[PDB]
Amino acid sequence: MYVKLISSDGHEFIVKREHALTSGTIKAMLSNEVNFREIPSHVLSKVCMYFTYKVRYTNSSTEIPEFPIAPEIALELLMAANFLDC
Amino acid sequence: VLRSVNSREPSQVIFCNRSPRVVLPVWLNFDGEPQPYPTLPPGTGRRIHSYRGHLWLFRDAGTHDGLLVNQTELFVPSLNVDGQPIFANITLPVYTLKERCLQVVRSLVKPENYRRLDIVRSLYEDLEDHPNVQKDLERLT
Amino acid sequence: MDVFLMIRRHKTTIFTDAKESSTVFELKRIVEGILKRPPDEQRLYKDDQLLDDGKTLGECGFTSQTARPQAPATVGLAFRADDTFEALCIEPFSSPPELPDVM
Ligand SMILES: CC(=O)N[C@H](C(=O)N1C[C@H](O)C[C@H]1C(=O)NCc1ccc(-c2scnc2C)cc1)C(C)(C)C
Repeated sequence: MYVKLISSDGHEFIVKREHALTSGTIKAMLSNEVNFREIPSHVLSKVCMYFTYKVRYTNSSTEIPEFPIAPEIALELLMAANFLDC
Repeated sequence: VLRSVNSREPSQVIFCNRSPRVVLPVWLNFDGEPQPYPTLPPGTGRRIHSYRGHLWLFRDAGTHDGLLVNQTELFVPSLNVDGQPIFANITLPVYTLKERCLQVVRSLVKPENYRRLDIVRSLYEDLEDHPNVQKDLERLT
Repeated sequence: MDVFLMIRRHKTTIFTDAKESSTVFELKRIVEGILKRPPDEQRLYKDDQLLDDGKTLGECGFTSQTARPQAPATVGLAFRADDTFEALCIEPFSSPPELPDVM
C-alpha cells in the first residue's frame, strides 16, 4: 500500500503508506496523493530516505549509522522537517 | 534528585563507543552535579572502574548531542557476575529529521549568525536552544 | 538481506526494498503492482545496463551495504509504448541553491 508525494518541481515520489504516515502533517493531508508547493525534489527525496532510515533503525539492536545531510540542502531540509513535524 | 548513590561497591564497566561521535562520559556526582570524564574516540572502548548505583550519561563531546547507552539515556553500573564487567554500549539515537537538521546547521553556522538565517523565529530559537545537560537532567527528573 | 532502492523513470521515483536474493523480474512485479504495467512492458537498468529478468539483484550489484535505507541505490525504468520501448530517461532532481554566506 503506497501513497504519492509530489514535489514543487513536479517529481512524484511513491512511498509506502505507513512510511508517509510517520509525518503527522502528511497523515492530515491524506485524511492518496499529496502536493508540496514549497518542497523541491532535492529535499523531498531526502525526506523519503529518512522515512526508510527511521523505519529500518527504530528500536534496532544493530548499530545505527549517521543520517547524512549535505550542507547545501540542510537549511531547506530543516524547514521541510519542521513543517512535516519529524 | 538524580544523583549517584555513594555505595563504595566497585563495578567494572566497558564504555564501548559504537557511534561515529567523540563521546563525553558524564558521571552524576553525589550532589547531582555532572562531572565530565575523559572522552572516547569513535569505535573505541575503555575498561573503567565505577561503582554500583552510580549514574552516567553520554554526550557528543563537541556539540553535547544526546547519545544512548544500552538503548536508554542513563546507565547505572550493576553487580559484576562471575567477575565479568558490565558492558555499556554507546550508540547514536535515531534522531528526528528536525533534530538532525539542526545539528548540521549548528555545525555550519556560528551562533552569532543563527539570526541572519532566512527562517522563522522559532527555528532560530530551536538552533539557539543547544543540546544542554542541565535541561535534560531537569527533564529526566 | 534487504536492499533499498529508488526505481526511477522520468519524474517518477518509487522507494521500495527487496531481497538481495530476489530477481529482476520480481522487481518488475513490484513495479507492476504500483504503476499498473506488466513486466513485458518494462525494462530495468543499472546505470546504462539493461538488466536480465532471471538475475538476482545481488548479482546485478545491488547489495545490502550499497543499497542502504538512508542512501538507496537507483534502478532505471523504461516503458514500452505499444510496439517499442522508449529510451531510458530519468529527470534529475532540482539543484540546491548556493550556500548562504553565513554557511
Ligand atoms: C568511591 C567512589 O564513589 N569514588 C568516585 C570514583 O572513583 N568514581 C566515580 C565514578 O563511578 C567513576 C569512578 C572513577 O572516577 N573512576 C576512575 C575513572 C577514570 C577514568 C575513566 C575514564 S572515562 C573515559 N576514559 C576513562 C579513562 C573512568 C573512570 C570518586 C573518587 C569520584 C569520588
